[PDB]
Amino acid sequence: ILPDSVDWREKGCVTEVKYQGSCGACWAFSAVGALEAQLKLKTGKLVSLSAQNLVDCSTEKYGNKGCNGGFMTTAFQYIIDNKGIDSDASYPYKAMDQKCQYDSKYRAATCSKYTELPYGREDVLKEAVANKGPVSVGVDARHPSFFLYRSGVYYEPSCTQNVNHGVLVVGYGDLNGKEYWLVKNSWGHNFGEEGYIRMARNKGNHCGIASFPSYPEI
Ligand SMILES: *[C@H](N)C1(NC(=O)[C@H](CC2(C)CCCC2)N/C(C)=N/S(=O)(=O)c2ccccc2)CCS(=O)(=O)CC1
Repeated sequence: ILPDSVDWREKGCVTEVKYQGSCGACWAFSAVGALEAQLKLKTGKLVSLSAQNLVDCSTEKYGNKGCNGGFMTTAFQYIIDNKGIDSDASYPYKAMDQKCQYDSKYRAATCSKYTELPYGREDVLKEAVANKGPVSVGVDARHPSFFLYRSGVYYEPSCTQNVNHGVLVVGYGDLNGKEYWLVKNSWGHNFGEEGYIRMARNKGNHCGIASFPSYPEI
């Protein structure tokens, strides 16, 4: 049995909403967001981790292209391989590609492994969000309705399972029956519901939200 609703923000495991700007670092923000929750669960400290660190260092060897896109899974592997990731405070976000400047003296977190959930299974995603923590996912955000979203449960008839935008599921619930996934975006606090968007849940893997989910562990 799983809870009917979950919101990790209530558990102090979600940091402030970030603004990626003109740099396509959605994947980096999604990855750090997922790890930030695990760091809190392990150490009791809520610390924003360096998305810039991923943009600058989890590059070609990880199939990533910095401000031109990347993967949350390979970002997690970089953190594992690198034996650490710096704090956002020590390695701030500049919304541009930079030479890798990682330094272990600024290490704020580590990662031991990551898990990729089975394709399109919203029930498995629900269990992971309830029992493991926030989960990194990809969604189809190639529709004007996504950019124009303001509030309520988002549903786009033209959505597909071809995802292109990396975000973070930090909970789930229902708005007057309409089930949804609580998503933390990285487009600033002025987007949607102050940085978040509630997306249709149990509506046939709407916008591919359950297509490629993954979460790290410490
Ligand atoms: C993010 N700001 C940006 N998208 C990505 O970086 C994108 C995120 C995904 C779709 C990767 C897997 C989950 C989230 N990364 C990549 C590499 N996408 S892809 O088109 O090569 C892809 C691979 C596998 C499955 C689906 C798609 C927004 C869109 S962008 O401006 O084109 C690049 C940055």
